[PDB]
Amino acid sequence: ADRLIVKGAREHNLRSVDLDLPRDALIVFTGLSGSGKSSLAFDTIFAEGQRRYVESLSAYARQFLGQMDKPDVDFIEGLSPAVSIDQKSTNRNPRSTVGTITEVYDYLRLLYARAGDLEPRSFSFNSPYGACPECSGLGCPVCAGTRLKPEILAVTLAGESKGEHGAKSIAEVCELSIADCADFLNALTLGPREQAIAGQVLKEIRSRLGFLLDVGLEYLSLSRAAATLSGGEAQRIRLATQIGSGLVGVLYVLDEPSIGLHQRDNRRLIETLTRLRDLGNTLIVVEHDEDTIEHADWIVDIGPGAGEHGGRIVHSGPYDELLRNKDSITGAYLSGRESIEIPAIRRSVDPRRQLTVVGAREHNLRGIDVSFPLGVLTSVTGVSGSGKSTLVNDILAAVLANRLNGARQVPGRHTRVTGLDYLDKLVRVDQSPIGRTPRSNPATYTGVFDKIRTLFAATTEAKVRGYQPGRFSFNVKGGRCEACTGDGTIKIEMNFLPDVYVPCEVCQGARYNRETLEVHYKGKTVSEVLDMSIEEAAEFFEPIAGVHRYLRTLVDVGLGYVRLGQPAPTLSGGEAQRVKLASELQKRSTGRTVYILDEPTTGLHFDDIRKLLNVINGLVDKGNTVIVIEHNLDVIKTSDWIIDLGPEGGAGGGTVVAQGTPEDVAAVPASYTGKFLAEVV
Amino acid sequence: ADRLIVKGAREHNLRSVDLDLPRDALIVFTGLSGSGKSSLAFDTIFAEGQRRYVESLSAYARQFLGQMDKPDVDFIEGLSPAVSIDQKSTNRNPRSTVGTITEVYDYLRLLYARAGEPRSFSFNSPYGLKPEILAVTLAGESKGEHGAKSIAEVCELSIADCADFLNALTLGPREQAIAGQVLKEIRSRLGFLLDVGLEYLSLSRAAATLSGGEAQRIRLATQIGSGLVGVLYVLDEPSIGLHQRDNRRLIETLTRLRDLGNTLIVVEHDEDTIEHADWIVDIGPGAGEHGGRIVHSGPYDELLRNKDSITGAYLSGRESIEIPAIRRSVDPRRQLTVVGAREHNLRGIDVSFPLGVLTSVTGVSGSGKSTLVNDILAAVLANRLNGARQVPGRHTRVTGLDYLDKLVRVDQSPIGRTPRSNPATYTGVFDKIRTLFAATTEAKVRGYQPGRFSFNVKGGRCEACTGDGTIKIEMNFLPDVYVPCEVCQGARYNRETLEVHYKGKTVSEVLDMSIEEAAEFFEPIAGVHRYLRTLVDVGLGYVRLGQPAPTLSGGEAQRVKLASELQKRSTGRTVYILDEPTTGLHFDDIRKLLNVINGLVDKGNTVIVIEHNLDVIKTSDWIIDLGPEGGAGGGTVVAQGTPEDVAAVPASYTGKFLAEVV
Ligand SMILES: [Zn+2]
Ligand SMILES: [Zn+2]
Ligand SMILES: [Zn+2]
Repeated sequence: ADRLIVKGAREHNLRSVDLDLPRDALIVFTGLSGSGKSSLAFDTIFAEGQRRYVESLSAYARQFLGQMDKPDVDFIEGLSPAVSIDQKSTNRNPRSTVGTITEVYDYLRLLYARAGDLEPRSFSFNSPYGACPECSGLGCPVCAGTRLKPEILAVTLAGESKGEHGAKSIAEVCELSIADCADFLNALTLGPREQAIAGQVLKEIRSRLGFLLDVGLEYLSLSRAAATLSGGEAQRIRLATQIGSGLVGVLYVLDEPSIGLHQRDNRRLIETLTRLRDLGNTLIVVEHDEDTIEHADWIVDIGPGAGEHGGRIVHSGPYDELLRNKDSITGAYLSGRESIEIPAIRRSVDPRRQLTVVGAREHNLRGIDVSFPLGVLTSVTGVSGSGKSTLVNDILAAVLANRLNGARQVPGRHTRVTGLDYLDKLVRVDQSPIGRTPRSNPATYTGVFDKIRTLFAATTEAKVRGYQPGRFSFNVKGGRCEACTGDGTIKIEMNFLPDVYVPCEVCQGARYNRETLEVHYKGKTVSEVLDMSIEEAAEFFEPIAGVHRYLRTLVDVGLGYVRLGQPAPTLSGGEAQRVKLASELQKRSTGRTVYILDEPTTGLHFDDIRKLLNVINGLVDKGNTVIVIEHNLDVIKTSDWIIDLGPEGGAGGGTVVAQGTPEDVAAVPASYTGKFLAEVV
Repeated sequence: ADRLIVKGAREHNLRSVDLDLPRDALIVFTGLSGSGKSSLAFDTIFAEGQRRYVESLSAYARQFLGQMDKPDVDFIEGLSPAVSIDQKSTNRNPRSTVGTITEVYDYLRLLYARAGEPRSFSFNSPYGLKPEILAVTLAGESKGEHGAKSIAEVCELSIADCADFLNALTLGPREQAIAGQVLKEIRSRLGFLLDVGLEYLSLSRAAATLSGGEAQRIRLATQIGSGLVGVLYVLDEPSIGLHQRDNRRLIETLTRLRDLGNTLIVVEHDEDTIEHADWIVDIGPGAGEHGGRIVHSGPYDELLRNKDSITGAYLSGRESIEIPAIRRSVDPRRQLTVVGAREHNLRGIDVSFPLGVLTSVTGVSGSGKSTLVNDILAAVLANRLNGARQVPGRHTRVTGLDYLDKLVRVDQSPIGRTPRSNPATYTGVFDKIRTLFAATTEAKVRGYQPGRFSFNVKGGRCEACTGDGTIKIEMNFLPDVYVPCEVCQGARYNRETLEVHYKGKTVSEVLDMSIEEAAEFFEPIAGVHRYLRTLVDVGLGYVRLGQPAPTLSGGEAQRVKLASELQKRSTGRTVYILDEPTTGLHFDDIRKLLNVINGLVDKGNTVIVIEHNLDVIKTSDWIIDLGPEGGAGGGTVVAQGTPEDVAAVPASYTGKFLAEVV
């Protein structure tokens, strides 16, 4: 029976949903932000699917797996081992490059060991043999950037230098040059009788190289540090690795593969996915992308709204069935019932109020000078990896924070920045998590927790118990649980699989001892008002106007489903970005202040995008300058000023392909973004 | 394509063989013992599959997987998740019962919690068998006990109906709605346990109170209960320790597992398994250097038509093991009879053993035949004939015992737990070879003593491996493995000792070289010639002379002990005890070992052996059947006498199978 049949998912907001899906099909999960799509996708399905097989690895593995909490499920049928790919894995290992994680570099070491003598364990910078002494293999002037020892950089296939620019293939930036060199120039160097001994090696190499080419990663160097890799890039090289693995029948759960992906690469990505299912695998992807939804064999919609309203199932069937189903906001958006109108009136670009950066020579950027209107919604486009985030984050944000906020951070290579007197302060709405500990949470982060604790101290139960606001603070020893030390959870080292939390055993996750919870304000204790969400907190804290100011903004930004007592690590990057944005909304919007956005459309439904654009429109209407980097066509057609980068990524590109209003960008044919925009505008 | 493809398999015996097999089919490896069946199957396909799929685990996994040696294979594709069920893993876990391993125990705990807390029902929690939990009753039968009566005493069938079907009609609507799925899972798992023919045993029996085959059967029952699709399963002679009646039932279980969506590869000498095999692959003729090839690859009929396959000849009728037309006379006066064997399930029966004759022990598995034969008989015989002080099983006494000189217990246990022991060390030729090497011009001009050439003596052995030839590096998630020492490259010696050459041969050279070629090599040396002749006769020629003890199978170790005791004067009377020597032996191997045993008994000696192989039984002149079933139901003599005596008796299942031959 080639069908996956499940019953009784109840993870967070799931009312025991029962599902049945055909095997070896393109399954897409969709819903509003926080509708539980991630729940079904990962927690209910992949956890069980992986763990069932991981038990079979050994008897000892079952013992090490028994300590975690099995998902709240009724029954599952037709299960097979599954592999998940996500952006959560962003290693910042100093001795890690692209070649190390791909493990392709070690294979080139093997090839140079055999062909060409040469041997591995001496080319590897992770070991002192290949580690240059002045940098410990990290990459110091003595090593001349190339982390390997100079002798290793010198030895070759009887030539001049397989090093000082990578080993003739690593620091080689574009994978096109690497592939051409290794496949043709290096292959023919061997002697009369080496075909039968190295052709299989070359075939193993170039197949993997073609795999990296297919996923659209033909630009970045193999010697780039892993810290310089985004979450989307990590998801991409993971996808390439699993494509090259060659296993058949494994399930795969994906979380928006098109993150940070230019509009041009969508069809190529779809092509790379389709052949994987043609092998005999099955794909389940959470997406808001129209094309992938159209090409998907099956679509499973999820309960309307998020949180309590979400967690249901709206649709389960073909794309036409989803379009017929009117209960799906996604279906309405796709079939045309819902859309976002292009603003007929665009904010006028001010030639005088014009920020400009000159001579940005950092990395692949060719010292280009770009001007940005002030007080007008402006967007930055361009193909993936063209360094569009590079100049912005390294140079512009750093300089603006140095000169306006007084921050001490080193900017990238550039000459200088014009003006800047037209704005008051820098706003950097990053996508990094709010906090790295369960102690940090939206209540403490936004400071509302202080107001709640002070109000709690001003209650009858607290004043008769002599409980200070600190007694209601899980962060301090006062009132917190003696086992969870206020976290409410205990982190457990899990040896090979990614690390997981377990709930506290004394307070059962209350973050407090039972004595502190005896206080009640409006019938809610500290914990009771803690786990109760912001959307239902809006009506609960209406009398407290000061606290109401925060929750109003968190409601406006569309985060009703989120929990105040939800730990910061459990919050996604986009959710943390929204938390920072709404906290900034809990301020006095000056007439002039620059707002910086980094792909805010992450993990948002079309209605969520329409909600957030309404929020940001008011902010721009304050005369404030807003800048955002995006690949979504709707925000491109909505913004009044758009500047395209490229036309290539990495070393190729780094120049201004086009700029101007959406009409201006669509007029330019050299801009791929303009090519996709002309179809709409 | 749904076809496994293999190229360039060279590890150990393999001579760069290339394979191509269908997927989701039952394929059986066959050949002579040591032809390369176990090596080729496990070491290449299972190792490759498991290693490759563990590479798809996490970043921390790969760095710890790169340490072990990659297989000597070129080009294999069509790979799928790997699971092996073998008899190697004999866990000693004191707090592990049958139910816990098969995970049904958790289901019973949950069911009794919902119909009485499952954690309070287990012995691994401070809440919980303690007497207070025994007060909880689910009276599906007249008796309601959470394992106190169900798991403790009544075996698979009885616990099954009493706690799954009797209470299936005494369950209230709330208990039904709350635990029906759990009870149904219990029923399905118990049915699977019934199918594999493990019905005889109770489920509270200790984990350690099992054989390797019993542990293997628990393992494959767990694999049945896992419910995964698309995983190939490799089996290592599951028919061991299993009655021929259960053979077809086990075949049914494997066929249902394959129909579930899996593929199966089994190395077996069983005729029934070969006949039931969808595909059969034969391996190069002979063992050792002679093997390592491919003879047949196709249907069973193709193997029959293949005249180059010894297994093909045996199955086609060209080769067979013939019943001895003349049997040794049973002497009623020479008769050793135990009395009152109350140990385990044995119901105090008295069993008479004829002397100066070939006798085999039969009966369905688990009926305590091993219990009696080892615990009572072997311990008593070692106490009185060898003087060893070991406690025998519960019995009264044994008649006679004055008709034999000493006990010869040939156990299947491995020769040694460490590479410190090799065949040369065990058989004693290591002293002779060391003295011979010291008696050379190179050794005497180097001032080298016999101990210099020893790997257990510091002088001469490698300073890193101390003569082991390998270094152990711990494996975190997978079982620990050995990687050879790089200082000596596994030579177990420093290079300063390897310059000595007797007949132009160094210590490591003659160590690696097998006894098969050592037979002609040490022909002038008659003293070592007797030893090598005994190994050749027993059938260990293809084994490496210096092969480490851990790299030796149980049957090979038993054969090594048999040859070592064959390096002795076979008296007119001495008892030999055997424990299923058929393990890992082709029909021709069975025939030659039968010739060896016939020669041994022809010295007037008395030999006893436990077996399920019909050829061994039919050759045996005297047979005594145990039964009627295994476990507590059983432990009584169903029949005894000549092969015709047992075959005539229909109550004897072994007699039922023998009546077909006789
Ligand atoms: Zn250096
Ligand atoms: Zn706690
Ligand atoms: Zn060594």
